[PDB]
Amino acid sequence: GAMNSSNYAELFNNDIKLFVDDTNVYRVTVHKTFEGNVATKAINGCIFTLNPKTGHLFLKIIHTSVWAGQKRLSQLAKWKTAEEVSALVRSLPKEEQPKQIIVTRKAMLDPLEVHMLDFPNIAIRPTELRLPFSAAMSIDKLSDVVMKATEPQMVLFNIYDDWLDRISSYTAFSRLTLLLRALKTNEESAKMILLSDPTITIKSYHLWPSFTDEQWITIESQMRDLILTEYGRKYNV
Amino acid sequence: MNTVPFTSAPIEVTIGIDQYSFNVKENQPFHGIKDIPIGHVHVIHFQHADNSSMRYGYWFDCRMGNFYIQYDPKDGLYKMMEERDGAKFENIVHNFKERQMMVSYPKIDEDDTWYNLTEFVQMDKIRKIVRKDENQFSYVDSSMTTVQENELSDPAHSLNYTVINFKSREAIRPGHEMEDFLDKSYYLNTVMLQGIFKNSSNYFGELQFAFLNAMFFGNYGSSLQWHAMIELICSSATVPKHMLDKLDEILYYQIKTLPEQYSDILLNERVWNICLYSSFQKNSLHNTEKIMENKYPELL
Ligand SMILES: NNC(=O)CSc1ccccc1F
Ligand SMILES: NNC(=O)CSc1ccccc1F
Repeated sequence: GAMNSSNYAELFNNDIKLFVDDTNVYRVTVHKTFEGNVATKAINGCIFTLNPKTGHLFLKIIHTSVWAGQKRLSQLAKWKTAEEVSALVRSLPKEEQPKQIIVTRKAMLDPLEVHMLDFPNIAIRPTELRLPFSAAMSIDKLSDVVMKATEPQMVLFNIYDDWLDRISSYTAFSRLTLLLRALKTNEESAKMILLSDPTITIKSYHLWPSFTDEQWITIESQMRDLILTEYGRKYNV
Repeated sequence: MNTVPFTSAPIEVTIGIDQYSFNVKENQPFHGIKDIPIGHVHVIHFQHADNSSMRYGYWFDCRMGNFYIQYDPKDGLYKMMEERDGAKFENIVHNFKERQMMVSYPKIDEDDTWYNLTEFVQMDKIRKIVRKDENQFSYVDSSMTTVQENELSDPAHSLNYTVINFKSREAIRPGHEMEDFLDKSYYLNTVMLQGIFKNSSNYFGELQFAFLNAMFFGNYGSSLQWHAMIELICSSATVPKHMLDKLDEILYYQIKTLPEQYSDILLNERVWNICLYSSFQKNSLHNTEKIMENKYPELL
């Protein structure tokens, strides 16, 4: 059934699972036409498919050419997402295929179930969690590869960098979700927090800065403040 | 005009014959039903006074044999049987008819209701859904489950309706996933009509039979089948014009006949709102939409 606070540790057991987030698949800018009407212009998007135990992110880049001449693009985007996730599973060796796929939005359930009919033993599940994976396009290296794409492309990222050398996958996921919630709540503040000290760098093969354990505690504290801060600025508390 | 004679009525029971029903008191002078119209299937059905649990009954066609009802005190129900001795059966009915112990099938001349509800229903197809080959008539009751219900437990006592499942490999062509799920024409026209049913008459017959078992016996699996067969048509962008026109007539008479006070349990809000207001055929069911809106505007 649905994934929520009560069954949260299941994410870090040894049953292979993937989160699929489709938020950033179909991305548009809305603008005025010469005639004064409104039109959309698509920009490149991405499917965010994440193994929460290992940090493995399969970032399938959705190039704007896939929308050409198509109608009802918001609906098509869900089916394209399901087609690509199905293709990914089929590409994996049997022992690497997931036992469950958790979709972050319920409208993905029927498209994915239909595309996965050949895999009746893979459970397709929703979640009650409000996960901040939309903010993945605020990670600079991910945003850059999506926008530079000239064709459909799968790019591979470890979203936890080397954190699992020192922390558990529960703690890594909690750090990731805190960072992404902060980036989603106040991108500028969040990025200022992460990059304010020029001596902590981002390794070429990493997404996030090379903080010591002590520095991560401070960072995480600052991200929690921010999410409280903006929560007062928003609600006037 | 044919006759379903009764050896007796030892327990108090409400008897239905098609869309009609009457009460028979314990040991009251009852010997059966006469003047039954030839040319249609019929259903004779029963609800005991002391246990409204279990409505049950028999589908039959008097052209296929001489049928009678006798109460079995061991199994506790009214059973249909076939008398092979034509001479004895005709002779016994005549004596009961002379004693005015048989009630008259009470059909109004103007009234095509039963025809309209059974237009495509044939005994031969009923007997393939309800398997008991040694009898020419078919027993159904409120509790009998369907083959699809048994895939999600006694096979010999099941309703073998055609399984329809919108999220199945049968329904979805590889590489046409979105297309086939959002527009079920392939599944309706190629898989079901051309492939399984062979023609729309057999499809409508099963749809009508499912409705009648839902209405007369409160059979939940039959209600599921009826709605699935409606939804499969309404969710197809490409349906022959004659099938849509016939479906509108079929459903009109089903909604007209449905007892008002059973609508809450026999009508699925989602299917009907989807079929009449969202689906490809939302504008193709004028008669059905008008009777639904005037009789069950709450459901919508
Ligand atoms: N840079 N990554 C690898 O060379 C392989 S490990 C891996 C595999 C699948 C998705 C993400 C991953 F990081
Ligand atoms: N063992 N069964 C019979 O002796 C009854 S056969 C029958 C024939 C015609 C009219 C009504 C009937 F009940």
